[PDB]
Amino acid sequence: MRECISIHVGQAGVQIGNACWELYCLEHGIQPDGQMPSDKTIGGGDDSFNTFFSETGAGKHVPRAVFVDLEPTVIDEVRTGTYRQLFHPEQLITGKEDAANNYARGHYTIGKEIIDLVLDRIRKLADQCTGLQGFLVFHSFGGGTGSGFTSLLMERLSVDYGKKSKLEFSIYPAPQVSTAVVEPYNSILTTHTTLEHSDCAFMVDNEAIYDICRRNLDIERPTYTNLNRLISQIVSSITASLRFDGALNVDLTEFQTNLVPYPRIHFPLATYAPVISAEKAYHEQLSVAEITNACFEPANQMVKCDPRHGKYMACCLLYRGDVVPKDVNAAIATIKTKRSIQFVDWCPTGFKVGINYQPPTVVPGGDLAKVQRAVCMLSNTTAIAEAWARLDHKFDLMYAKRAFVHWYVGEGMEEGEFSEAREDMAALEKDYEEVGVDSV
Amino acid sequence: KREHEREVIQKAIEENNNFIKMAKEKLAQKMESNKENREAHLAAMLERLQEKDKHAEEVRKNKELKE
Amino acid sequence: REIVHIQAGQCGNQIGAKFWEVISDEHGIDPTGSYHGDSDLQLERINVYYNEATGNKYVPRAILVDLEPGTMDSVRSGPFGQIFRPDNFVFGQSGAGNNWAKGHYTEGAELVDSVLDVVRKESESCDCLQGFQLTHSLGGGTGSGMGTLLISKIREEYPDRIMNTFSVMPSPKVSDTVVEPYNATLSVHQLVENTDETYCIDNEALYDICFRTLKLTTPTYGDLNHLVSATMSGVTTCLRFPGQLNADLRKLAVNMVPFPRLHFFMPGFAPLTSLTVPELTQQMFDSKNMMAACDPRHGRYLTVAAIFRGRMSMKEVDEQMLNVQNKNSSYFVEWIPNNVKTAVCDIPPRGLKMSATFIGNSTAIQELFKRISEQFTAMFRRKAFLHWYTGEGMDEMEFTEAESNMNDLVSEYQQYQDATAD
Ligand SMILES: Nc1nc2c(ncn2[C@@H]2O[C@H](COP(=O)(O)OP(=O)(O)OP(=O)(O)O)[C@@H](O)[C@H]2O)c(=O)[nH]1
Ligand SMILES: Nc1nc2c(ncn2[C@@H]2O[C@H](COP(=O)(O)OP(=O)(O)O)[C@@H](O)[C@H]2O)c(=O)[nH]1
Ligand SMILES: [Ca+2]
Ligand SMILES: [Mg+2]
Ligand SMILES: [Mg+2]
Ligand SMILES: [Mg+2]
Repeated sequence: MRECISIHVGQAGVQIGNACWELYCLEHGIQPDGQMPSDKTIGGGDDSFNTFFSETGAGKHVPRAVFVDLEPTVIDEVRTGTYRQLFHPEQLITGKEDAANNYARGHYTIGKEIIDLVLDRIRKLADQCTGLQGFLVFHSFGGGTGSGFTSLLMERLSVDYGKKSKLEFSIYPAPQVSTAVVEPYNSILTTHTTLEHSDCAFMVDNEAIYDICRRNLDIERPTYTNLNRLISQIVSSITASLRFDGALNVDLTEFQTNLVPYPRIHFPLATYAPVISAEKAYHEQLSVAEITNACFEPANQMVKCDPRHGKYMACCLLYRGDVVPKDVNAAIATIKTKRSIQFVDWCPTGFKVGINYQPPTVVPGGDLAKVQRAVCMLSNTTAIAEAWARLDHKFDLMYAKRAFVHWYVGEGMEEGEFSEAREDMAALEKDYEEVGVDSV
Repeated sequence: KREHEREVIQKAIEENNNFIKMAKEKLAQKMESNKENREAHLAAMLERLQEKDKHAEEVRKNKELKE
Repeated sequence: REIVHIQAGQCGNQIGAKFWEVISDEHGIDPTGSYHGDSDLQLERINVYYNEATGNKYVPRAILVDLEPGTMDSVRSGPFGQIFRPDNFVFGQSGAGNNWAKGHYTEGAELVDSVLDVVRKESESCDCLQGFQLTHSLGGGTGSGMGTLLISKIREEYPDRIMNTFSVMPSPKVSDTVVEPYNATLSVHQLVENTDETYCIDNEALYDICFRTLKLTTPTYGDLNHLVSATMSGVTTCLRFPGQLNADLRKLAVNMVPFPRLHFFMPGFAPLTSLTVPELTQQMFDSKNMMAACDPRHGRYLTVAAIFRGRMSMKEVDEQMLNVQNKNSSYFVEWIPNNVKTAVCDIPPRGLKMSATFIGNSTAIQELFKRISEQFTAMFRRKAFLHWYTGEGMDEMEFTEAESNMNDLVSEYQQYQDATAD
């Protein structure tokens, strides 16, 4: 009961998937062959970790996950790497030819050829669930598969699973590690087509993660591996309430009630602390107050924007590790007596808190210090729309001259789809302005 | 009150079904239109290429009516 | 995945031969087709350009074409000459005589179907064909006229694959053959419609580099060709080795070609053999390092791909790539954000600790086309040598049409050069 199915789409989706599932395994005591000695009920159970792992009679704990990509070389690494026994082969699905950084090929030309198979395999996961809660979909905005195949899949999932919850982890593009000039097109197309099919979406700005790696972990030139390890800690923090139990534990769905005041306003800002090197963490114990303080430092946000220049509609603090409410409450009181935390006039200002007692883990050979306590803040702030503004502007620059548009038109798309997607984005930025204006 | 309770849940059903139905139909429209557009793009390419052929035969034929 | 290589005519087969010798060495393949390298990175994407035969042998997926049998005897006797598949040699007996019409409409057309049979055999065995690359000159007769015929013929049968060319532009500094501007313009006319991406390998630039920079009093085709193979290796590195950026022909095109007709790239290389990352970077953007004789400060960049090779600091590469963009901002169009992409590959070319290859889509490429056009018109307005072409069946109209299309291409590169964001 309460199963969650993860779907990792395209390179970014898949590689972030690798990092998350490795991390989950370590958090839960699951070996790379899928065995979990601590689990005494063989071949099934209703433990909290079962929301993310099914079990075979032979004692294997198998991620409720599908990996999909239109070319094979990234998933081939999963097939042949360290956690290859973790996954049944049918959970890892590949085409022969990718979307070539083109939303149209991901959604139509190439995507249409593998979509029924993907849904077949997701259906196989669903049928093993006694109370499926919904899906978590991981993907880039910028890639052809991450953008166009994800959109197609989300549209088909609404049809096939009705209103079952769909949450995204969406990788927003940064010039430091982007690989296509047309990513702004792909980002707007997929955001427009997915918007009505997603209940909640956590954007991860590659530039924010890149900066955090450079600045807080002293990594000269971060690789995807560096980025993904940090992303996985954040993803882990958000899903921990689903995977562990606890008296002070608060379900992600409960935070969602507070995070989403209107269906379209469904993009929380995540902020994570502490991100600190082993070198800096040694003999330096960061207190509940210190990590909570860090949540209101914009440098620690997963999306670049300035909440101090916007308005809050919700603030949620998801703690893990050695943390009790007394200390949280005191930390919050201080922060209120000293910060630019302004709420819209129609929302209560109380911070919503959950605590999972299981301490954070790190992957061997990684950059993050192992710490006793960590926190992820999820806020609903009007400032997140800055990310849409930056992207919409880049789209406008190119689209005005119709730069690269022939690549999409050649794959069957119409200019009408571009203008329609861009207008939806204009309306979304307007939605974020409106919700911040005072009541009359 | 019971009548109203019955109407609320039937309303919730109707709207969810209508959402499914409309998602389903919008997708079929987009995929149909995309298929036709692409095919028409490829057809125009081939026709242009086949006029090139047409034109090269016409050229060899003119060389012959010159010799 | 798989690329199919076609080389047509003398130039095409010559620079084609060097290309295979050079990348074979890079991938640790010897003249017999056996691998004898030291790194698994050499073999990972080997199937992009090589077929694997029995005996752990690697056979370039390469097709060798000419209306003149001589060239493919010299090929067959070159160092890696025994590496090519015997059945993949398709030669006529006639010659083209630098007559584009012969290559395109008559002689070449007589031989084209046998070439297709070979392309089909190679394409059918591909797991997932990416597309094609063709090497040829535009000034001769076979490479230019038959080469462009092949393109259109292949496109009819593989309309959804990428067509890429390495096209050698003629220069009076290298060849006195008077009609070359006719052959080049007629070619460009074809390329503008039927290729997805063309590398402009300009003999004018090659000579000038060899003469001025390398201080070679008398450049041979050998000398020119050393530049060509170095460039060709560089601009194909992202296709042949594991990596993120432009790793296939379609992703390259999607990054580099914002308007379908504007697909003529200016390649560049550093160092040009009197070295730091800043120094590498500055030179790869210098006109003196361009393989097309055009000054990029006479226009603007639509898009750029930079490829660094060797052991070096990626941090420094990133900072220097940011530096050149900032300091030269005027020369990149503002209405294509982030239009410069950079790749770094660990494996340096033979004989270098590090190198940089440059691929620019610059509106300054019009200087190349204007130069051909000037030489075309000097002749066409005196109907000089036309009977060669009318004699094979062509008419003057096609000449006029080719000239107008090329003139249009120039106007289009100028249009985007003048465009602004506001
Ligand atoms: N954080 C992070 N970003 C990634 C990773 N891999 C790719 N990206 C980003 O994702 C975008 C590119 O999309 P991809 O996921 O690689 O492409 P794709 O979904 O496989 O689509 P196609 O290759 O076009 O079929 C760029 O913005 C990259 O910087 C990754 O492992 N981690
Ligand atoms: N860079 C270079 N150019 C060449 C080479 N061989 C011929 N060319 C050029 O190609 C043009 C003549 O075409 P060519 O290839 O010889 O005739 P074809 O055999 O009919 O294709 C002239 O402009 C020559 O300078 C070569 O090895 N290298
Ligand atoms: Ca169990
Ligand atoms: Mg991909
Ligand atoms: Mg010749
Ligand atoms: Mg010659």
